[PDB]
Amino acid sequence: MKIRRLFKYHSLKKKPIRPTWNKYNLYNLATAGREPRISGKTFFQQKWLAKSLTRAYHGEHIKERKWARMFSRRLPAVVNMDPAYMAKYNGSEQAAGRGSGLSEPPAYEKTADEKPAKQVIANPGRKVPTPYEQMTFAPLERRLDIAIFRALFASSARQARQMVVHGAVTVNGKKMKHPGYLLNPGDLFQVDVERVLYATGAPKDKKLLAAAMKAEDNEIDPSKPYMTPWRPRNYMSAFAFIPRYLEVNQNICAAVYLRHPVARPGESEVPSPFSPTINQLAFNWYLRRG
Amino acid sequence: ATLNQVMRGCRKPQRARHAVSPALSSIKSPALKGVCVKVGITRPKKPNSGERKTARVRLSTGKVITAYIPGEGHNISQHSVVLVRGGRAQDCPGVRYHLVRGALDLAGVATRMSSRSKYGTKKPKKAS
Amino acid sequence: DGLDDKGQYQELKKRTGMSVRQILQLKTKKLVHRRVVNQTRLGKIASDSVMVIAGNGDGWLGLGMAKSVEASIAVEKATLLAIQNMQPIPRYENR
Amino acid sequence: EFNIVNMRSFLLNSDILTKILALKLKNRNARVIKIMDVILNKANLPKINRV
Amino acid sequence: QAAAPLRRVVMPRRSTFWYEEEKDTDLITNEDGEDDFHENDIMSLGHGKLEEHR
RNA sequence: AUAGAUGAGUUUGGUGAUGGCUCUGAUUGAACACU
Ligand SMILES: [Mg+2]
Ligand SMILES: [Mg+2]
Ligand SMILES: [Mg+2]
Repeated sequence: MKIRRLFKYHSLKKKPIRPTWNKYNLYNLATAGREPRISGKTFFQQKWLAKSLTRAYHGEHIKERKWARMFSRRLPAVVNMDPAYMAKYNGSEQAAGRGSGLSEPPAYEKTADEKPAKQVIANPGRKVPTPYEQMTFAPLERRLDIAIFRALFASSARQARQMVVHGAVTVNGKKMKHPGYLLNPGDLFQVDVERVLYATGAPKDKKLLAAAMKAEDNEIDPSKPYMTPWRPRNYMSAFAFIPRYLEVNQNICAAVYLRHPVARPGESEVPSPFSPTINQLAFNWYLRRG
Repeated sequence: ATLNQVMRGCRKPQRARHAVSPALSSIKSPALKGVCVKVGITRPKKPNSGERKTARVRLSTGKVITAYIPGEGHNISQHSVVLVRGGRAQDCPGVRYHLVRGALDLAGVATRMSSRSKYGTKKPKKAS
Repeated sequence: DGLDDKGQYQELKKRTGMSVRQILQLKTKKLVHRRVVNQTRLGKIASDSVMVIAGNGDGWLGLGMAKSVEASIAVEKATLLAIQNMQPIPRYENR
Repeated sequence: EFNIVNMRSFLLNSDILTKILALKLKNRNARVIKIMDVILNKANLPKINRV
Repeated sequence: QAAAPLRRVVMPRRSTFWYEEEKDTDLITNEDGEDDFHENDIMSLGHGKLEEHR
């Protein structure tokens, strides 16, 4: 039963960015506006616009009520500590001066002096912001059906959900048929090779195959759902990327959920096609759903 | 107030606010059945103008209230069993209730297309 | 580059000292909008008092306020005042 | 006999000015106040000593 | 190749005054400096006195 | 349990206050209408 919300799934007029590799979706992603118009809109009109844009991609197949409580105000992050710094300094120099360290001359004086002041001691890679706003939809990255789509085992989040519901996935060597299963750090999910080749392979064309009847490497086998010899789907390279909280092994179509997505200074691990301005309004919406 | 004045019980519950539909709020009921004692017309107050179709209903609890009849045209009259819900007619004084259109004797608006669930109108089924 | 088609940013270009292209990169927003009225010998005179903010998003914010009989003119007055009244705001870790 | 005078700027003649401003305003989506400001901005007045 | 720049359709300026509704793409130009006053003309009232001298 | 604290409409010729009302959030051993 097709609901009213899925009619214009890849509308070229509305241009919604969906979690799939469809060619109509590639055009909507490439030609997306550099910045949505939020000049004269009110605070509600901005949060609703950001909520509609983001929810068109993140957890598209999950009800609004289920995600409303799946949303978490806890945005995890990490910091990089260089052993070379911690071995030479105990952090006292960071509390010099009046508690915040010594003062450096303003920028309009440094370059004036031909001699640059000695490098200030500090852990390398500091004074760079962390994109917390970009982690609004991190909880969705823990579902089994989503992790399968992020491992490049399926062409869409809905096709990966069918692999689970149809007993084609195996977590920790045990059959798992719940797409809402929340992976734990260390879980190893494995999909059937036959479903991955069809999901990511090219469509089976009879007209072109009809000409190839008789006229390492592989051969032809018309007794398989995908076109032989197996070749990658068209436009699959535009969506080819594996996040760092997964360790995929394509030889067996298996991956390990190493950890949860975290935000690092200057980087986020949640695949989202939206800017911090939109992810900041979506986060503000789900604080009180208004 | 001082700690002594509070210890003696200066803090008391604020005076109650009257409900929109006291006949229903008093007993926690969402709706009540009643018989129409009179079906007539009420006149709005200063700003608005027109004739509001109202009904004097005798609730099953014994109270006699005045309910507003939503929609265009009705079927009830004297000695008619109808279901009453909360909500008031803002411009009508004393009309603090509404009648349900898909009620026992009150029928839904026949030539209704939009918001049929508000007026107890079955779907035309013209397609089937 | 023909960006200023009404010469409204000409005086602001002297006070602040940044090109019109850099002025258009600021984050402006009309926050408050009141419809005030003054009783005069000639009847009521309703004005549009507005408040506008301007900032870089990196530690600068300015508040402007102006009124006028036209709602459009008041928004431009407040915008020019907001861009010239910008001040550095101290931030802890820029957050 | 015709004596046609070519004007370098449309602001040097009132007839040509009200004609242009009228054609601009004839459109439904024309911003009245904005169009008047663009015309006045095109008008250059010479420097003067008020005293 | 020499006639290419002649048939190239020019996009009107974002904030344009003359080509805001012009649908004849042949007349659309850059519009830069087309309204600058080069101090080479007087008012219509002056031409009446100049023609009187002629 | 260290993230958890938020507003909006509405009195006046207008402005700032005072002070209610309503909406925004969550829910029910619910009922009714359309399904
Ligand atoms: Mg009232
Ligand atoms: Mg309709
Ligand atoms: Mg008074």
